[PDB]
Amino acid sequence: QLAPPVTITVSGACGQIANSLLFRIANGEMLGENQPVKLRLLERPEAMKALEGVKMELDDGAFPLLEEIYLTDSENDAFRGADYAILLGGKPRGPGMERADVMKDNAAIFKAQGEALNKQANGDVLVLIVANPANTNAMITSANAPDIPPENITAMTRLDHDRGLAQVAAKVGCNITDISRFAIWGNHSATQYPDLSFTTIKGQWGLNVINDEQWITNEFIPNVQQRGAAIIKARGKSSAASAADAAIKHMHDWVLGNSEWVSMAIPSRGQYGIPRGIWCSMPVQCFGAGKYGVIEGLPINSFSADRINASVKELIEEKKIVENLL
Amino acid sequence: QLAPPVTITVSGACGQIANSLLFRIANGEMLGENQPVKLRLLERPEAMKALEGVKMELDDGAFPLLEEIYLTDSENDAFRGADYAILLGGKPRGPGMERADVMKDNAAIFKAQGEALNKQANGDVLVLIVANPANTNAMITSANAPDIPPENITAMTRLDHDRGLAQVAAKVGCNITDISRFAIWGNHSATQYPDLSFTTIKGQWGLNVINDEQWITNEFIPNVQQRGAAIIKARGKSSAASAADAAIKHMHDWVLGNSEWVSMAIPSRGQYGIPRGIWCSMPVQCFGAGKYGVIEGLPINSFSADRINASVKELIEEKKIVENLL
Repeated sequence: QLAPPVTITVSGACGQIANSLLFRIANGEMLGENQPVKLRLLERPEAMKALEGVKMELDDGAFPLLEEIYLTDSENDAFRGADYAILLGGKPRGPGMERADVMKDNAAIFKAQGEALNKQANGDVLVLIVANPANTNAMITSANAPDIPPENITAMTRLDHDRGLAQVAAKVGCNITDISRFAIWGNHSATQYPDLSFTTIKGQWGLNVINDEQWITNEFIPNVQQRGAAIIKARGKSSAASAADAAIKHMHDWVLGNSEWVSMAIPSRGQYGIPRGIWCSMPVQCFGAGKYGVIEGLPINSFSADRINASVKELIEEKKIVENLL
Repeated sequence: QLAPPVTITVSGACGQIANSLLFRIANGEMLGENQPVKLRLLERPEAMKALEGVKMELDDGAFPLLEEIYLTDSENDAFRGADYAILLGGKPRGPGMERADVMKDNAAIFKAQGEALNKQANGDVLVLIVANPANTNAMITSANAPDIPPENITAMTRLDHDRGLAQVAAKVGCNITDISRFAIWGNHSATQYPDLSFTTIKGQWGLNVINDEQWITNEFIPNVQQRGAAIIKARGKSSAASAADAAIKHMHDWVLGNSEWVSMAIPSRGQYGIPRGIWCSMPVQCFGAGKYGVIEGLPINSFSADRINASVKELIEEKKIVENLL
């Protein structure tokens, strides 16, 4: 009854996001209760002693679906035969690191990983970029993997998306499943556009707070853009558990499908006039098996076009900063 | 299609174990995909600002099954209407505290929580004790909860159990599902007895290292007893993620059943001649719906009897130390 195993490479495997992510792959949640998995865990050389501890805890989960745990600091070894890749590792923005230097340092990392992905992974591999700057990191990866269809490399805006649903559910007082047709446009950043223009709350066709453009502009959109900062202020650490959760959902829907709109940062083919060659978050329907399609037919009003353009502006700017490494 | 909601109280809800546990409750893994959940999260007064961050991250999971998140620093408020309680919170060893103080101070915590549970929780509540000293904490909880059936309060040895399963699988090279009839006897401590006396491995009928009593004594048992120290040495932190995993598995099997032997620390009714009035880990079958039964009929050899007696001795000594909280 079990399918043949699939292989998942995860970088940054020693981090806090991996600490939540990996158990929810090994438990069968990400890919399904009948899908055995092999983990290829990649870390920096100096973190290899700690990565052995990660393997120990995963073994100590006694997971029936986990057929193998491979540890390495070699990206070529990591991506061998990979069916799926979740790229958590990158260079974080530290105090007094210039924005362009962080973008370029990460460009070199995702250039190397794109090259390794192209050489070593399976032909149909799906790659998810979590590490920031995600959209640009995804673009750099694809530019350096000419044999991977660009659409099989996406960046995660799913946490923004889910944070938006959570704001709506709290404001309206509904269940999560009552919300339909929500989307994040643009960059995984503070310029993102959380878009309520087409959103519906089940049964609610009349007076509803999500129609209130004053609430949208002054509360909803800024609350979603700054949600990461609020959690840091409350907990003193960044939102590792919800980021891993968003990664799980992104991959699960990508592989198994989801009838609802979800957000993914995807290669722009000019949908809605979005400039080509950038990765940009859009409303998509995931049909499963790695196939998705941008939601078609949406009229974009001028308030939306303004907001989307602000995020497209930042993505173009990011691309120019790393443009000599493509 | 959805069941009526159940309420789960979790103490120590800001800790590292909770950070992994709560998302694997909210996702429907612990209790089933069609069982809505309400979380009542308990912390110390000084951690309430951080606990708001926990709620924020869980909301950002956009979990359809998570109907409510209630936060409090009051044990009376926390356990109101509880159907389930997972007790992670306790007092770690700190300045001025000897081993006896660790037992007595935690007994005082669990005397208070058993009192609150008895008063506030629903009549069929199932209580899982994770905080150390687990067996003794559970015993104190039950002694101070006269209207809760003692079998509805257990202490967690599932992580010891799963660690043994991983040692077998690594040494023998089999799948986790190939292993049957394994159990942990005694205290959740270094005196535990990981018992291979009845274990089977699918397909392996001849020479096999789990028959070798010297390997059991010199490697397997100490590796299982000292596994927590090994993870701390490798990672620099304790094994929060796998302890949360064991708690999910313990509660899941308690409620939904499991055809394999699992280990739980349960009130002794004299099974295998074990003294009454202590909580002691035994091989059990979880039939689901809160009901479990000790595996009956097992012939206990002299090596096993010696080891079990050593852990019973420790449990009795622990009970005498905290006897004034009965």
